[PDB]
Amino acid sequence: YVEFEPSDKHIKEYLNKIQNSLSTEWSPCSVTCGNGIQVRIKPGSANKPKDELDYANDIEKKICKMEKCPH
Repeated sequence: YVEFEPSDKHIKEYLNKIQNSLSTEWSPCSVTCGNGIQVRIKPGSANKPKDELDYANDIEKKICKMEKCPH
């Protein structure tokens, strides 16, 4: 059945997009309406080089729900 959860592919594409503002603060939501993702660098991973961040272990993720998308 349809998953209705964000995929890791979407999340990885979002990470490329905001790579220059990515930090230990929660990012903006990846969409402006509907469901997206927010990401941040894990607390105890702030010391790691940017090119050595493990997707699963060094990046935190959460779902964000924005206002409904208009027509």
